[PDB]
Amino acid sequence: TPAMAVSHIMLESYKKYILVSLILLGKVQQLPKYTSQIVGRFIKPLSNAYHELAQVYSTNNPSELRNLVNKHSETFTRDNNMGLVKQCLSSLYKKNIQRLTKTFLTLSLQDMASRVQLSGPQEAEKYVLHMIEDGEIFASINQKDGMVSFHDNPEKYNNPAMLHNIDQEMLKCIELDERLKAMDQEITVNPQF
Amino acid sequence: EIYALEIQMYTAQKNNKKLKALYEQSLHIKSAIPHPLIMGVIRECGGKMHLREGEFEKAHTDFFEAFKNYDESGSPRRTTCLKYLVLANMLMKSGINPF
Amino acid sequence: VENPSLDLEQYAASYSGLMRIERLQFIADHCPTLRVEALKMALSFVQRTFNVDMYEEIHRKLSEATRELQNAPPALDTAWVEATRKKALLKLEKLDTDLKNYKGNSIKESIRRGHDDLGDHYLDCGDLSNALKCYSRARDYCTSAKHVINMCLNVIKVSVYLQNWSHVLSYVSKAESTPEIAEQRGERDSQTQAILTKLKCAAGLAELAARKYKQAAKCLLLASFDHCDFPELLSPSNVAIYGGLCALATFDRQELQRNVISSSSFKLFLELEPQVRDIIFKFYESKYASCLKMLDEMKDNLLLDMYLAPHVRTLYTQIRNRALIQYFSPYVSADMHRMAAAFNTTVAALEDELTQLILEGLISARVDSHSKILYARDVDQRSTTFEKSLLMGKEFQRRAKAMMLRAAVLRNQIHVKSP
Repeated sequence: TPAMAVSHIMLESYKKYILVSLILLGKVQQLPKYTSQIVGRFIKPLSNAYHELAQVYSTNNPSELRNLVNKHSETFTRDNNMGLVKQCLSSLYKKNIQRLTKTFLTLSLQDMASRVQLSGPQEAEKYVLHMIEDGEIFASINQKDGMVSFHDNPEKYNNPAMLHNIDQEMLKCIELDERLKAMDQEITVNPQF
Repeated sequence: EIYALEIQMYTAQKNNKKLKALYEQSLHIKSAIPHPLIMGVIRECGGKMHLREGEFEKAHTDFFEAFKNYDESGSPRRTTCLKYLVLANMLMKSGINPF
Repeated sequence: VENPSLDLEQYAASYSGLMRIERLQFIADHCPTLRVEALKMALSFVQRTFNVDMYEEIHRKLSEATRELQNAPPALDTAWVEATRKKALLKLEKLDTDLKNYKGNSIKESIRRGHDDLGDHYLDCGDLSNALKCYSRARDYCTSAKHVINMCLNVIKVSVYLQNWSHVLSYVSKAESTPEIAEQRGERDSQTQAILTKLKCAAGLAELAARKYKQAAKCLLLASFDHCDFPELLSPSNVAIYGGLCALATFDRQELQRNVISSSSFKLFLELEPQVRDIIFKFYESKYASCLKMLDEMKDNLLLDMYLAPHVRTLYTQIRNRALIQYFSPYVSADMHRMAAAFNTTVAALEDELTQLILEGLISARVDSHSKILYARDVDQRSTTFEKSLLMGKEFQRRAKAMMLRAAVLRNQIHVKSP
């Protein structure tokens, strides 16, 4: 939104933007170049704790993020967004478990507890099971041997499901283009410059 | 002739670096010279040297011209030079047509 | 930092001047136990060419070393220092007189030669800045290309001691471009005075100090053995060490085969240092156990080198990583125990190293830590193309919705007012 003065609605939405981007994505999503100057000049250094949170999030260290959450806890509770930062901590743990898929195929639960910093294979099994159920990871659990088997193969792109998905996505692009045709026509009718 | 004797000494002394330098220096005197056996003697070493370094095509050409000079003069180096020519034909990967 | 395999006598015999002084001081500063012999040799050579400061530094360090040697279970010659100071000052006055005489006579050859002798004596005394100023002023009194080449070589010589590698490279390219692009052909059937070799060695050391190991090796590999002695910069044995390690670290298999192994020019250098030659050959023959064994055997001895040491961490890490890639390149499924045994490390340490190598490096594999097997990963072309295309379409749609609303707010003039 174009702005000459800074509003509290923009500050709170920016803080919650950083939090949600840390939950949804592995990092903070870049805001467009057309964002107001006051955002980068005033809003950015006012919500310093949130960029400090993203700075600690980038190191992939949970204990340090925990220390930073305990450090500015009063500021996070003051903004009434304490909970989303706990979801950021949990998403950092999830991100650390997700990073294991890129390097490992069959990994021990104790090794996962040691690498992700969870203490005990029990918590590693809990996290993996939750992540499979929520569709966040593509893995399997072997209790007998105490192993986690990463598959990483959701689809081969031969289902009709993809045919219907592509048809729906294409219909969304067609809808968008028809809307753009209507806007372009509306402008063509208006006086010249 | 002097360079041929120097090369003959360093062939028994087994000093490769020197033989490379001597052969590369002998190639300059070959431009304006008569037609003796010496021209084909240095080439034999020039062939062996090229096998020591790894250049099998240059060794093959050297052993071919040396064999021609040894054919014009005579045995016993002719048969051995022909053996080194076949060895260079095989090592070149692949000449497979010496005779 | 301890290694008794170093031969201080031959190492000191190979170099000369401030290079000999700074290298002996480097061995003395970085390596104890051998500090005594390094200080004795340094003092003996510091007395030559006449130098005061270096004598005071070495005498202070030899006295602290003798105190430590007496704590475990030469006297200050001020007369010679003052005599040296008097001799150096009087010789500088003689050189100033002759320089002013040739400047008064106005002869290009005489003034240029005067500045060269001046600079040599400034280098002998121990003036690091003034020695460059002499050749800097000598620049203007040049006519033929040869005078500029000699001057550039002197500028480069001083700039090495001053650590101005950008100026070294600039004057190297200058001295390469001035004589009609290195005499075009090559002075007909090679030249007796190998200048190109000195230029490639100086540029090689300059590229090495700038941490550009590929270009440093590319320059060092082109240097011919016919130059032989050069103690003002680097010895041929060290040319083989520097060039060999840099080429092994940066060059790939095809590049090592064509530019290092089949290279006849560098072969002689490889004959001087057999250890480096064995390391390169064992790296190419896939004998990584003996390669790392010889490399770790060299490590502590190469750690004492003046210019090579600040890169010893990078080079070794670059080599090891490359070796790990070259080892896994022909495999679809490799045993981690044989790999750990081939790389002289433990299975868990190899697992950590490989995890780091997959996360950033050229290794495209998955670690099966249960059975201790490294499986090569084959990217499903179709699924990856579809995935990134579908995600691009989604990102495109979100950018379209965003700009649709941007068009709406700019149309309706919706904005936050300042007051």
